[PDB]
Amino acid sequence: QCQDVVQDVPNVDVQMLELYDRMSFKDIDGGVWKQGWNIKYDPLKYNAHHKLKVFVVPHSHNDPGWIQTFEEYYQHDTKHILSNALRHLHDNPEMKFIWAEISYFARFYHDLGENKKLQMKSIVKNGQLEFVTGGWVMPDEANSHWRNVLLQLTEGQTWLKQFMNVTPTASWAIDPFGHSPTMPYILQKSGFKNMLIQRTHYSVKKELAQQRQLEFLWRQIWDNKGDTALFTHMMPFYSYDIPHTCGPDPKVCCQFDFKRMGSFGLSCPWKVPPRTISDQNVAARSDLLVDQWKKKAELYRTNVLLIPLGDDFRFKQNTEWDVQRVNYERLFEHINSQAHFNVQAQFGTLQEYFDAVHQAERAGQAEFPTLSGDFFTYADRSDNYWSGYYTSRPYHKRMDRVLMHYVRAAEMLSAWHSWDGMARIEERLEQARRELSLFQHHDGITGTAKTHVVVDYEQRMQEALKACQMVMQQSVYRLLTKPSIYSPDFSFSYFTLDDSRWPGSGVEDSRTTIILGEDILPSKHVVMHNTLPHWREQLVDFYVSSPFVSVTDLANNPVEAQVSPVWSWHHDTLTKTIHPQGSTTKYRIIFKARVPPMGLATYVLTISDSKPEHTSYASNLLLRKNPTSLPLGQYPEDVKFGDPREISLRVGNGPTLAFSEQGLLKSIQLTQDSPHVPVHFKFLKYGVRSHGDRSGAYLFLPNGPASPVELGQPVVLVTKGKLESSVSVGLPSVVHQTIMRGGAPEIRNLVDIGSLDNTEIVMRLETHIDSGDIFYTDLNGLQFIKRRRLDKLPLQANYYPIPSGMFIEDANTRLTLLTGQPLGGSSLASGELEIMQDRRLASDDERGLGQGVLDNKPVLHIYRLVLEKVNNCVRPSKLHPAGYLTSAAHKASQSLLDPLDKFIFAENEWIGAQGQFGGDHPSAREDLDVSVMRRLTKSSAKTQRVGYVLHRTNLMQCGTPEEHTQKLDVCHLLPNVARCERTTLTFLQNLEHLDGMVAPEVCPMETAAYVSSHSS
Ligand SMILES: CC(C)(C)c1ccc(C(=O)C[C@H]2CC[C@@H](O)[C@@H]3[C@H](O)[C@H](O)CN23)cc1
Ligand SMILES: *[C@@H]1O[C@H](CO)[C@@H](O)[C@H](O)[C@H]1NC(C)=O
Ligand SMILES: [Zn+2]
Repeated sequence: QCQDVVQDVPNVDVQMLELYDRMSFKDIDGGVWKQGWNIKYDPLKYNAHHKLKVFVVPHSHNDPGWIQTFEEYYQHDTKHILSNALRHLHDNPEMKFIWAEISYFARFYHDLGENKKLQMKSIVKNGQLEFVTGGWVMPDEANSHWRNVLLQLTEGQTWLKQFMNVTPTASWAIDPFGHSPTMPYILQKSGFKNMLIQRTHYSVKKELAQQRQLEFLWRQIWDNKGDTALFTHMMPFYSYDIPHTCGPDPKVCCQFDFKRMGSFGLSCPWKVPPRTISDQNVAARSDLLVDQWKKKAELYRTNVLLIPLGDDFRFKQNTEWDVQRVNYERLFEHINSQAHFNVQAQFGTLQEYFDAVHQAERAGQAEFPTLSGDFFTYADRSDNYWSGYYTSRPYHKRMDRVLMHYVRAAEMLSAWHSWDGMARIEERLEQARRELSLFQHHDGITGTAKTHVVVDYEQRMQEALKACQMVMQQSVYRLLTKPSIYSPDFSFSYFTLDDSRWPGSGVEDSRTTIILGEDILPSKHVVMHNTLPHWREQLVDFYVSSPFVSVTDLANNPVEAQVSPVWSWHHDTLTKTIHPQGSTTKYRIIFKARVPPMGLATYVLTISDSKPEHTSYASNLLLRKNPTSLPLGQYPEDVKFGDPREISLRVGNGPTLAFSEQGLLKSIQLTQDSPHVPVHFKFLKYGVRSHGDRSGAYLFLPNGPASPVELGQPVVLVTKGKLESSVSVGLPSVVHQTIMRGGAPEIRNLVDIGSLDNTEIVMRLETHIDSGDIFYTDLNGLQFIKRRRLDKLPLQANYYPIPSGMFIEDANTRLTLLTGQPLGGSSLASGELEIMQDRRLASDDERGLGQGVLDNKPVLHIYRLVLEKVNNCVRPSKLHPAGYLTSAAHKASQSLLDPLDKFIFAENEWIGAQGQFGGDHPSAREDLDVSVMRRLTKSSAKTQRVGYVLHRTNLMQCGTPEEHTQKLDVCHLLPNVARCERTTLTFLQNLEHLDGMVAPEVCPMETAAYVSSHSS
């Protein structure tokens, strides 16, 4: 049945880790093709019976924000490009154009008058204007979570199906900074047949070009059979611009960019301008151009050649459409009429190219190689590796993951019911999906936009978060109120969300205190939501106005709780120390919530005059020389003081952690009898070069290995409780916290790089683990890929995206660091892991941004740190390119990305309150997730439809007996099911009508989508 993703090493023609191991990466001057060689061809290769078919594909690369905001670019550029495309294509039936970014197209189309909408539909229907990919954006592939890549793809394609009646099956990704196999994974499961990529390391382009392996069947690294394969075309040259798309010599190709003759303010840096094509020069101009084409064709296996014709925000003015079209028409008429060239050239679309390639393949003229792996870390030239943007603007990288989860929770919570249009549910969800989707752009989440554009993305995401909160809290109120009592005001806040980790303590004072008192309000209901499809327990905390608070479930059963102080860290500009202050009127109450699969659970917080039976109080110990008092109001335990010293902590039966006198982890002891394993946290700094190329938003160009941050004698705070303990230390630029709840610790860093120009702050772990040169990092939160550190490459080349986790291991021991935000990282020596926290760069790095990164703001980064024995685990063989998490590490990642949601009832009394929702939902096996639950129909539809995306990961077998769990059939989650269909991941095409209306569970590493239809 299911493929084995662990024990069968796929046999592929090109495996990128193996290729990397072999390649020398020499950066030699190749001639006019600076990073290649002087291409030679046999003029006799093409003849009357075997012609070269050339497709010139006009395009315009439109960024949804970069140097201008989305709306600024729309007003200044994109609306004119689309208006003039409509006119020019209408009037010139053989002209063609491709379009990628549906965020822009949807904005444009909705503003068109009906006559023009109809004209637009006609040029799409007739194949002149073709959508490529059809996502809301052209996303980053490094930092983006797969769930959000799918979200934005679905947003654009759903719009295209509704308004344009088309669904692209070819993808175009010319600008993201390196490429991920997560893209073909999602695309192939969304109906695609072909994809195109561009930004891959120049040494990779050279190597693959030499072997004619630039077109390949790209399969996943674990896929033995090849069912995940997607045909992929990699472009061969340095850029997608016209100089780098006609052939290997940009001095020649630039002369065929007819916008560069002067009047448009553009020119050719190779110092030979374009000249207007005429009868007196067409033969000569054609001989130069066809020669470039035939050289390019040498790099590929068929007689069908792709020639993109475009650049950033091109095809804006009428005069530009004319100058490109008329000159190319003259070239085509000459070339096609002169038999000696043996060429047939025309304007075409991307799909037309791929269709012709596969026709050639089926005619037996070519066979294509198979490939697995990724295309990180990209370098466009010399030692300029683009690993900086794995970290740039980390506040917004963290915000991405928070909004990811809020969109999921809002769509899921509201899916259970049909809503009246007056509730504005669909409206708020569309807004939230679109703002999160926009941020997936390769200048959004990447942190590579101008300051004011970053602010625009942030404002949009803030509005999206508020939209999600509104939908979530309306849904909770409906799900947990007696039906005959429920009386909604769709504008009212029945609950407010409480989020302990966003924006975070020390970032924003955003959380509401639950105010209780004998003379105001004795008690408060709170509700937790669990978006995961299994029963889950998690500690939750709330701020309360008294320490004398106890917790009950709605059956009035006492729940054990812990109260701790509210501690805030302050950079004391008088004493020049960083030290914690405690509140004398707010306290934290902490208790274990237990919540059904995809469900809700209600608890009550009640005040009393004195210490409640079932609530304990943490001790607090402040370690510093020169302490001063720390009063805590009614908090019943006095703060203790001491000189800095090593300390050890253990919560529950979990690990025992030892810390240095500077408050940093030094060892983990898994069990009572077991060893104290060395695991040391350290903070270091990278700088910037004083000569040569400077680091900026894209590039990481360190001035050598990192240097330790000088710590001084930092203040350390130890809080010890029955349920939760922690060690926090105020370091320069980082308040570092290790939190213990009885399992793997949680690490939080409040990172404020302040005014430290030209500094990158890294967090490193040093261990004994004999990892050598191997480490593992994830791709888009979907899969873990084996990395090999290569000393033949510079330090920055060995940095990779850490979108959600990384690990090192030897025969016996593994250390895994899971993240709540994408950041850059590496393992630069055996036994180490490191991950960048923030970077502040004074200089521009010459990729068009025109500024450094000087807009840093405090960010709360979150992690889980999992030390495990793996000697008993069934792991892939030494040649397998993948790795897999254990159950504990996977659950730890879920605790970061999809925590319980917390709701505080706003009013004094909740009439008709219920204790639970979802107690009857199946508790699915731990490796299965309902990644998406989305109602697809509005309330007017007689047949309601609900869509589910189901993802099964693969966890290592390590000898923990499996306990029986329940089968999850998503098609029966809502009553009155009438049909169940397997669909593409975007929900746009029905693939299978399912027997018995039962949606089968998926195989390890597979993702499927199902839609259930309901008659009532
Ligand atoms: C002229 C010079 C300053 C030397 C320059 C060099 C390279 C680039 C890009 O690669 C820009 C690429 C690559 C980086 C990316 O941020 C941008 C935008 O998305 C836009 O679509 C083009 N993208 C730009 C300028
Ligand atoms: C939409 O596309 C399909 C496939 O070509 C076609 O059968 C259908 O009639 C089109 N719908 C409209 C309204 O043109
Ligand atoms: Zn771009």
